[PDB]
Amino acid sequence: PRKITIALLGLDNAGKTTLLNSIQGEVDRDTTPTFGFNSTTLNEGKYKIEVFDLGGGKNIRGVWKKYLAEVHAIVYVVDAADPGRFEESKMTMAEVLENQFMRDKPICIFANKQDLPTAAPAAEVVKGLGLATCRNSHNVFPCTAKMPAGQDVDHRLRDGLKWLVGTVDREFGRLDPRVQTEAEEVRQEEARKKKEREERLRKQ
Amino acid sequence: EARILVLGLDNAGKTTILKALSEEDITTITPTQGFNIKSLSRDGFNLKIWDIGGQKSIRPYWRNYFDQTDALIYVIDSADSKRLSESEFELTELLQEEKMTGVPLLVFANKQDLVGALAADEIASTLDLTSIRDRPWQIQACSAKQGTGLKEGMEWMMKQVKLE
Ligand SMILES: Nc1nc2c(ncn2[C@@H]2O[C@H](COP(=O)(O)OP(=O)(O)NP(=O)(O)O)[C@@H](O)[C@H]2O)c(=O)[nH]1
Ligand SMILES: Nc1nc2c(ncn2[C@@H]2O[C@H](COP(=O)(O)OP(=O)(O)NP(=O)(O)O)[C@@H](O)[C@H]2O)c(=O)[nH]1
Ligand SMILES: [Mg+2]
Ligand SMILES: [Mg+2]
Repeated sequence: PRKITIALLGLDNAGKTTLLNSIQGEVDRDTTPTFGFNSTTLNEGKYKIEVFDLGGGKNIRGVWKKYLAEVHAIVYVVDAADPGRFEESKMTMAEVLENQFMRDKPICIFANKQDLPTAAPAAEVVKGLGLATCRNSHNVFPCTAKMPAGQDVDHRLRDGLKWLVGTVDREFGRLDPRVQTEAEEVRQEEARKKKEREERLRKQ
Repeated sequence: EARILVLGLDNAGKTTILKALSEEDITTITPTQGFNIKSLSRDGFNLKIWDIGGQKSIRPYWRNYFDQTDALIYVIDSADSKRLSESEFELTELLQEEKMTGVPLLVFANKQDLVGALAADEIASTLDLTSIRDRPWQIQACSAKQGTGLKEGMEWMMKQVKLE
């Protein structure tokens, strides 16, 4: 069984953590903002998926870059019901895709909060994120991460995961050795300039 | 009952936080010696906290209070420049500790009310938090002096505790 690594990105309040709970069937959990790291393992088909749940607030989202070398793909979540933020999300997503370690990796976009009256169609999200000129394979799934109490989770959550897995899968041959390598590189520089920082208060 | 460990460099603001969460007066606070028990009732749990000093001579005695720890709260002076690296080394030593395995980490980035106070994301980098893979962690910017951030930090912590 292959292991792949996925990052949950997208602005704060988009619904990353909630979607992560729902897709596991953990329905009655409520959520607080995320300001750090949180690993979670899922299974889809013949793949075992480790999911980094990260914060997207202004004061923590600059941390994303620290993880990108270790990932095969991104789940990018957008509050489709908050078009006032599409532009911010667009910049933010563009900046991720322009990262060296993001080449050739697919993005699964969730147009979340389709329950809300202001939910923009999956179509307007496309234009809003400038996906036509994007340089990565992508797909968009409208969804409702927070279904009402006593109702099944949105099946479009696993549909999107399935597509992302399928896409990583079709390219697993060149992508995975690339990720194992590049994650090792980043890991060892972060260690070495820690070693410098560490025994540079040997100072006594 | 949850066994909650609260550590950090001396002057980081451990006691001031603990007292603020306890609805007590913080106007005159003293550096801490010995091992003072604090009992917080929160979400139908009873939190057993040792309030401990973070002076260099006290730190080796930290090791004696690690057992069946349900959560680790770590306090940083966000506005104290030169001591940032010293704080990192001590937290690193803690996360290497065996009885800390899989223990949720809450970092209180304290004294956000001070000019020069680092933001969550730079603290996360200077403390090498972004290298962690084996535990869940929050960095919660806060000001014990002004009573901001504390309830939010504990809210996350209590979620991780009640999950287990
Ligand atoms: N109506 C509606 N509300 C939703 C939906 N999904 C999430 N929410 C709400 O949106 C808010 C943010 O959820 P959350 O999962 O914490 O977002 P996040 O992206 O993880 N934020 P952060 O990046 O700060 O951790 C919560 O109040 C949550 O209940 C949805 O599909 N519909
Ligand atoms: N500006 C500011 N000062 C704070 C804040 N919290 C605590 N302090 C101050 O920082 C100093 C040290 O606080 P203290 O609570 O003793 O820290 P400590 O970690 O308990 N020290 P020790 O390890 O020696 O017991 C005191 O002057 C305290 O009032 C805060 O949020 N803002
Ligand atoms: Mg979240
Ligand atoms: Mg003290």
